[PDB]
Amino acid sequence: GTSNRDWWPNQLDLSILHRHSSLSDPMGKDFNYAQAFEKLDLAAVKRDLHALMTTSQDWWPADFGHYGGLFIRMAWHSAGTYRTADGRGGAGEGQQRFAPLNSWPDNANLDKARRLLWPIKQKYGRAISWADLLILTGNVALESMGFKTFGFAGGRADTWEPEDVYWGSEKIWLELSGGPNSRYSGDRQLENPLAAVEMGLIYVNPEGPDGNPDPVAAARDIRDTFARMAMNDEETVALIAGGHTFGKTHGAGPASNVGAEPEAAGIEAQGLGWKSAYRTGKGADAITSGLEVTWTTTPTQWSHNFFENLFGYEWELTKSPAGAHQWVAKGADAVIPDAFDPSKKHRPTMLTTDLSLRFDPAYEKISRRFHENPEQFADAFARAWFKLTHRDMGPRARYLGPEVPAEVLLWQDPIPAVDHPLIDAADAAELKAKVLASGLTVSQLVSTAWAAASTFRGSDKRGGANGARIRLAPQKDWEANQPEQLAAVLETLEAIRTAFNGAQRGGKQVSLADLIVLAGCAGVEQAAKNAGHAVTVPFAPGRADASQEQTDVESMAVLEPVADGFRNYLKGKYRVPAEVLLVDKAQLLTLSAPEMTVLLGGLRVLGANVGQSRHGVFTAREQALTNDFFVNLLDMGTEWKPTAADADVFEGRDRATGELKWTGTRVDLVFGSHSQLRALAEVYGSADAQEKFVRDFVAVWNKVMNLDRFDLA
Amino acid sequence: GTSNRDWWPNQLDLSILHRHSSLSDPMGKDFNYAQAFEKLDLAAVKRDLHALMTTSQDWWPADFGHYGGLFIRMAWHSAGTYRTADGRGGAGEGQQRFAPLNSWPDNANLDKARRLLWPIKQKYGRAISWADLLILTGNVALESMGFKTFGFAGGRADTWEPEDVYWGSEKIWLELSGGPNSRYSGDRQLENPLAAVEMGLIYVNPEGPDGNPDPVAAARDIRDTFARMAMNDEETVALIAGGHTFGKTHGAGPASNVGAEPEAAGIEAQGLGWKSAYRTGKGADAITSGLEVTWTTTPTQWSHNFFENLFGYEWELTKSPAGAHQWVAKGADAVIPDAFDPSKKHRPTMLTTDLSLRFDPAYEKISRRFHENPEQFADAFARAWFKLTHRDMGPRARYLGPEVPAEVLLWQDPIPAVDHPLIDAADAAELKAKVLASGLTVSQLVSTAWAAASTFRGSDKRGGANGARIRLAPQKDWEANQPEQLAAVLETLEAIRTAFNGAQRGGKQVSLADLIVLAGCAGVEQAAKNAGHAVTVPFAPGRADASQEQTDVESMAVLEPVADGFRNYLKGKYRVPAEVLLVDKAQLLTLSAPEMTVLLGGLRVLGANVGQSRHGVFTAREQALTNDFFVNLLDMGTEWKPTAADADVFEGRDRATGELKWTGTRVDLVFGSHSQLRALAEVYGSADAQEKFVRDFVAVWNKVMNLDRFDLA
Ligand code: HEM
Ligand code: HEM
Ligand SMILES: [Cl-]
Ligand SMILES: [Cl-]
Ligand code: NA
Ligand code: NA
Repeated sequence: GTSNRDWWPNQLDLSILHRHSSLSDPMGKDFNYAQAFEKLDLAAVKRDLHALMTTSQDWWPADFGHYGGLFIRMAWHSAGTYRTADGRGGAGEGQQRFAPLNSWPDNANLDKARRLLWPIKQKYGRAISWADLLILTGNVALESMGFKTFGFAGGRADTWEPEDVYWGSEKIWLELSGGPNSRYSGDRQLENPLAAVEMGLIYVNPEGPDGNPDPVAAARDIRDTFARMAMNDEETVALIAGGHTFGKTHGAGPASNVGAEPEAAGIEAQGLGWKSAYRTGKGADAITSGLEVTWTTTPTQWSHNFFENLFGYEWELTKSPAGAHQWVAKGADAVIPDAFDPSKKHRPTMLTTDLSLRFDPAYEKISRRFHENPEQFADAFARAWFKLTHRDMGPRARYLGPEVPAEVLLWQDPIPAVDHPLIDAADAAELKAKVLASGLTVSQLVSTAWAAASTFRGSDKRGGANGARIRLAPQKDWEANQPEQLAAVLETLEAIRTAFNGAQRGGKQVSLADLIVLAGCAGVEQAAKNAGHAVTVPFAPGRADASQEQTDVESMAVLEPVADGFRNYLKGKYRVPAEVLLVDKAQLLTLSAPEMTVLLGGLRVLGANVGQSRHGVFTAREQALTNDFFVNLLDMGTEWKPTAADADVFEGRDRATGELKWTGTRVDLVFGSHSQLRALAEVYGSADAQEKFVRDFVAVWNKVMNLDRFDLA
Repeated sequence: GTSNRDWWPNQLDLSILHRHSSLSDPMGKDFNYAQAFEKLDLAAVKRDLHALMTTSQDWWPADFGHYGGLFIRMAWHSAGTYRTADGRGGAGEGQQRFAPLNSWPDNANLDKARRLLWPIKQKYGRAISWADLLILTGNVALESMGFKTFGFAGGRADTWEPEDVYWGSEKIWLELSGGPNSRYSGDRQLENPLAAVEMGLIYVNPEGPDGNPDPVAAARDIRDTFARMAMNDEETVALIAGGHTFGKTHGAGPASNVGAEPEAAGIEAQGLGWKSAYRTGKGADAITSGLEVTWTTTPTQWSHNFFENLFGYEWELTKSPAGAHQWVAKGADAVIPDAFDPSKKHRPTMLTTDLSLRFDPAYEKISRRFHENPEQFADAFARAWFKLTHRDMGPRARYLGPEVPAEVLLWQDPIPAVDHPLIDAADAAELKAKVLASGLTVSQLVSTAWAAASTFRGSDKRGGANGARIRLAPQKDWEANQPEQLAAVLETLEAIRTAFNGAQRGGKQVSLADLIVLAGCAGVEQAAKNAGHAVTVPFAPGRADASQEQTDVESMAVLEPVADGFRNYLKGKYRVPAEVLLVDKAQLLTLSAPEMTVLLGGLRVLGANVGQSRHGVFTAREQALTNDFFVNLLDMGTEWKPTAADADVFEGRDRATGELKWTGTRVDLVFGSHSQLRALAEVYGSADAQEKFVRDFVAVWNKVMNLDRFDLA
């Protein structure tokens, strides 16, 4: 079937905005996973998981009699797709069980691990999501083997279709760098938003960079990819050495014996893949990565033997049975157990990337400290494991169940508890009135609240207006946020806040986070009044103010909007057209195409644009809430041409006279060009639409204001 | 950006089942277009449309001062994509305004026509859909030019994204036959379900078949394509000669002057395309098809001049200014007006396909009759125009407004009015009890009601259980319907109906159509009781019984299921895998993926399979309504292998013993293979799911039973 994507491969793709519809969801409209989980007997699940670790199935027999290593690998890969640059990937949606992740080469034989979990999934049904179960299983594996974890939170609801993620442009699995779709340029600079060195890997190549087995150069790739997954040097060392305390790799024979990945396998495979023709195809004969390394003398028990071996031996380069580069301690005795034959023992082996921990100078210092102080190693690993597996779960308010750690961690962007009565409706009306009486304009109000609320991204549920981090470094100095205008608004709102709070009885006070939002609501209400319409914008108090000391400035950098079509803002020049970056931002904001369309056209006429640019301001009543953007954008009396100065700026002129009416960017004019977006613009630009426009604008404005309010979930 | 389709181009595509979600729809959940239209002042709209016809806009100046030709073409293109094989295409969704139809080469410059209608669309907003407006505008054009139409019905709700239709496999627009993706094979046999001779055409090539200007061989293509669009010879001659009474073609210069189609055009084109560098690029200089023909002496007025010219001259082959083959009248005077210069006149011209109407023997007889009896021509053209533009609208119950023709037409598959009191709840309970007492089995009951209801297709809203057409030719004889078993069920139900009806007072009676569905409900109820569950299946009376004379047997043939996965039925061998045909049927039934999943797994255990096949009957309690299909399908204790005899049949054996447990087809096993369908199967196969399965099964069963119930809409 030839499709639209075939005829018009560069048209904008809206389908990413209508994924996750109620149509694809098997659960009822009212199903609430947190309610279900909260009644799960979690202790019972963990007991069944503990029994499972040592109950070998003949179709994928357990190494050493214990599946714990396999399950730790499964849970680390579930979490290990995460990229800080956009928040996408991670364990939070259980996406390892969908394409393409289920079939990535680095996820080979994790289809077996997931299948081992079906009996338990089936037993507990909807009360434990696959997403939660993958992580819980890795915790239970660690615990069964003697390792004390830092805790566990439930609350990852299942999803029902693949997410749309840019994983790279390569068309070949595992393509080495330098090809026609290379993700590298310059001096080994990996393109944003990617966080892996090759298509279909989690982070790095275990043999070394593009297969070159140099521990020192491998360490460069480790550091860069782990940083792109939000982990620093100490977390990276602790995670790699911790994970490789357990289990083993699989490379018993040549990789050519391994068949089709799950998405390519025959229907009789029933969702499994990588069927191998090497001997029995499993167990002693397993082939997964092609490497054949067992790190420690007790692969089913927590120990400090990884570092004992790494530092205690001198290493030499060798080849696995599948021909991959790996390292062996030739002076060692045969002290490592065989996974299936109690009469065999093996010498210590390591991957190139394990030796990175010793031969990179900065990693060596850390590894040495963990070697000498294994209690420090255990604590670091427990903390990093928790971070790894929860990094995309959002605010602590989403965390469910009896094992949530009480310690509040800086990475969580924590929000202080609220310990005082909240403003009520009358108080909100009084504050709206004071804000409007202060002289702050509709534009200032709308822009400030937008700036605060629109850092949210649903990919990892970071950002949003809770915390009032807009007043802190680095958000207060972001170019998009108009730092000097922003400072003047915040000073005025802070004086209003101080006056109101000082006049109260009995502990009632308003947060600046809440007042910034409410003030935005007042601006929207005044804009509707300017247009002749009385509306009330809904407002939910309860946000709290975070301190600068509770705010990791470097972690906050990835939230900076460098492209924000809702404010007609582009920080620099990008390869990707601005309209594509608008849809990407809409997706992060969890907006449908209709919601994107209404929100943009209202923001334009409210004066939300950065720098007060006239681009897309297609109204002669700026700061009134009307459908003017749509009516003027769709007026065929106006003809549009790119300017000589800038091909991405357009002049709209009267078709009969030539007089200049408007200017616009690609983001403005896409609404008049794309056949689906123009059909939406039409609805809002019709003569019957004034009420609908205002209603829908208020609804989406309020949705954006509440994106991080999991305390009301 | 590499996607799943790139890695796994053959994996089954479910996205077609989640199109048209509430996410992509700008209107509220509760918007009811029928109610909006019913309040529209249709007469006011028609007045504005009449004024438009001669209000020429300088960006696309009106030929002869009158847009009527352009608009008739527009409306006939809107309706002209329709295929009887699947009911897809047609005017009923307003898909002309979306990709790919907006950019088909045969729809060149209809972007201009649609833009001329924006001011009227805008004025009346949601109360007139684009879909309705395109057809209305064609009617008004006819009326403005002196032709009285047969009528008009509103009610075509707008859609908000492209439909997924198979339009062919060619990768080149207008590719001639015999290429790598040829839609032809054999003795010019066009592949089902296609109804056009080339990719991007409505029906045929106006120069002739593959560009060869032979009117006789063009006639063969016209007859075949028009038959695939539900039109016979008389309707075809009436439509072509009727349409070509008006207007003109556009080919003033070489086609290389025309640039990008709308989906490929720059953003500044604002939704238009085909911009031409030939002289002014419009009006007297327009280029659309490349042909330059004006048919009649009065192109803006209804006349009998088409047939006067066709028969009154001999025709000579010639070339347009763009190089296309066309015909000119030998020896004629310059009697045809120029569209823009009152001092110029031109000789009569014709397309190859117009000369088909004279040189094909069967068409010549009809054309001669219309030539001698122009009142017969006018009435046939009115009737065919109405059919053309309403053929995909469904039952008469959907038709809205004050211009709906009262005459009931055979093509509408008409249902007689109900003129008597309906059965009530007590009576329904009495009939269900009589059905269960008769000895009919759960399997017979469920199979019969499935067979009757599952002929519905949402593409053209034909089919369904209303009418009791299952008892008439040809449905009673369809292989899928198990004609001999069907006849024994219908005999028993007809005896029950006669006895019930005979015992009533006061005119109350039950139709056989209702009893077939009620009886299916009884079977589902009994199945639930067999499983130990108390269930009540909803039932809405009011279907009536159609007669054989109200049932066009040839038109009914395209509704025959040759593949019905829900009955594990495949009539023969097809190129397309059975699972792909299952998703196609689910799409015609308007089902989501979850609904398709639950319905199939219930049907399997209820005994709905054709021929009582054991394929997919994964239960030891056949005719009990349980989730057994899912629990047994997902049992990893069972291993699946294709049989030696047939690669599309599989054996499921106990993995440890080798004993045979089950057999299944691809339709059955795709639910344990495809990663999205497997995730749905898992929900229904969990230990907490028996009640959800029953409740979701009853809901989808009832949905299918009511698909054609537009009298309750
Ligand atoms: C530089 C980072 C990493 C590299 C290149 C890497 C590479 C690999 C490879 C190639 C295997 C063998 C796959 C097989 O053949 O079965 C694997 C196994 C494993 N990895 Fe990693 N790893 C990395 C980091 C991690 C981390 C962060 C963890 C967990 C905290 C993890 C835990 C494990 C475990 C437990 C296994 C054993 C699997 C089994 O027993 O079946 N690794 N690693
Ligand atoms: C064999 C079937 C048909 C063929 C091959 C065909 C071919 C064409 C072509 C090539 C044009 C010229 C496009 C352009 O250059 O502007 C056209 C114009 C037109 N056709 Fe057809 N036609 C067919 C049937 C129909 C039917 C069924 C109708 C309506 C009932 C129709 C009504 C018109 C009208 C009104 C125009 C004039 C457009 C204008 O004035 O701008 N034709 N036809
Ligand atoms: Cl994701
Ligand atoms: Cl369609
Ligand atoms: Na994420
Ligand atoms: Na259709």
